[PDB]
Amino acid sequence: KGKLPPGPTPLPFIGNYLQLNTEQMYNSLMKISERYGPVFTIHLGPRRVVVLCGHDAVREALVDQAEEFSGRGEQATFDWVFKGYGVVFSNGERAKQLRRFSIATLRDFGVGKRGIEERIQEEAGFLIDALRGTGGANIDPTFFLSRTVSNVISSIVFGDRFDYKDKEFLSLLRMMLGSFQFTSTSTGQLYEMFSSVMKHLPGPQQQAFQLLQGLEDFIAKKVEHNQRTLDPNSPRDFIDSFLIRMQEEEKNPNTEFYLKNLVMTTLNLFFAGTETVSTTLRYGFLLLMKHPEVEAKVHEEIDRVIGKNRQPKFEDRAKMPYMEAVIHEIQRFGDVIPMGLARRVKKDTKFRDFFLPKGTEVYPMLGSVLRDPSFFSNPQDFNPQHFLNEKGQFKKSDAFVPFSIGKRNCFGEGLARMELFLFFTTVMQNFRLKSSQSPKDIDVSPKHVGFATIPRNYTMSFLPR
Ligand code: HEM
Ligand SMILES: CCOc1ccc(NC(C)=O)cc1
Repeated sequence: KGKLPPGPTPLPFIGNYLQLNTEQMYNSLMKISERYGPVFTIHLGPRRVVVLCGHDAVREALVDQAEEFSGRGEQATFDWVFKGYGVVFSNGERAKQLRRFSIATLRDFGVGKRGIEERIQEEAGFLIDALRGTGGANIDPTFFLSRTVSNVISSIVFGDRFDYKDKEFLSLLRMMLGSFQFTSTSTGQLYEMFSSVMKHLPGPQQQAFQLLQGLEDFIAKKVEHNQRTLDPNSPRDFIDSFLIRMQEEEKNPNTEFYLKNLVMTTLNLFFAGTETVSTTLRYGFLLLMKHPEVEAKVHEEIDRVIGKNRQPKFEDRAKMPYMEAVIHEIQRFGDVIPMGLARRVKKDTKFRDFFLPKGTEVYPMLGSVLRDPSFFSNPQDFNPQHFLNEKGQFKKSDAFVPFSIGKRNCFGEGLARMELFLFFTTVMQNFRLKSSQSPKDIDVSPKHVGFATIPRNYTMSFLPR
């Protein structure tokens, strides 16, 4: 045919807005999928987007045609601050340069290595201490968990951890959580469509912008302090590395290594390295209270493989298939980034006898892969067995795509995996969880779904084992 994928008919400017619910974007698009197939075109206001549903559609595009689908599309709320600068929301040579440098700098600062392992273990101990200080009292885990995750990437980017009592530290975390939650609301989803008007209008979007601006002002501040203390022979952190790279590139008029990219790349890492893991942890713990028998089984393995005295280390995962299945199932159930992060085609693309013009936006529906009925027996349930064979051994899935796949996939994946393993395991080793509520009545359905999947507010207690 050589045509754009089929889809419902758009109206000028508003696009397919009347055919969609902004409170439930994922459900809206999946419903439209039922009629037009797993590869269809939608109009998010003025934005023309090809939607890829289910495993085969997403993998075929994003891996089998990796280079063709490896452009970055928009996220309107985040583009408000980044403006195409920094590593995440950027394109071509910019994205290429920053991605290469960031991957390399994270390694030099210990990621994938012993150095960051020791850093995560130290921070996990500070979490345990904090959770003991609650004295088994009913509490909101939110910022306890976010504090601990954040201090890991903070270590890499700013040179050291924040004090848990730093009021500015909690301030930044509130900005992150707030901006994130916004993008998952119906207004955040409306904004994805009508940002041309809405960025200039009053509303909840303006407050979202203010939190993002806060985060920007704080990085800009940390950079200035690093510049006026810089030893160009001994970098303390990501910032100093980037500042040093900037010096070496000072006579290259076409460099990507300028101040704005430094500020934005550093914001990307601080944000990405905090909020997704945090959210996964919070959702994980509530999932576990809803399924206390899963927790029982987690406990059996921890006590057997690790025992009571030593701290979990990363290699313990090799001997711990049940824990590996549990964390996999949390990432699968939680589905933190349900519609991925928008890609776009780099040049004129043929895909499944559709034609996709250059610059075409693409929604890889990661949530529809994580729930694909061809890969999971009961996609709607929480069930570690999804990731286990008959002998109780860990079973990988091609449908396991929470970090996405292809050329612009998550490069924090390894860090994220190390953190989820060590934080989950050290908490579970030290505490049993208690809900303020009866396991029968715990609501594990999402509070919001949009750009992210946000779980419902809850309190709990950590009782010593
Ligand atoms: C459970 C935790 C995490 C999840 C579920 C997650 C998910 C994702 C997803 C879905 C993308 C979009 C990739 C694509 O376009 O296909 C992404 C990109 C990205 N993530 Fe993660 N992430 C997690 C943790 C992290 C961490 C810890 C970092 C810290 C460095 C990080 C940094 C990034 C960056 C810099 C990108 C953009 C890469 C690019 O555009 O080339 N993420 N992540
Ligand atoms: C889709 C990848 O996950 C992310 C990555 C970055 C961000 N936010 C910022 C400000 O970088 C939010 C979510």
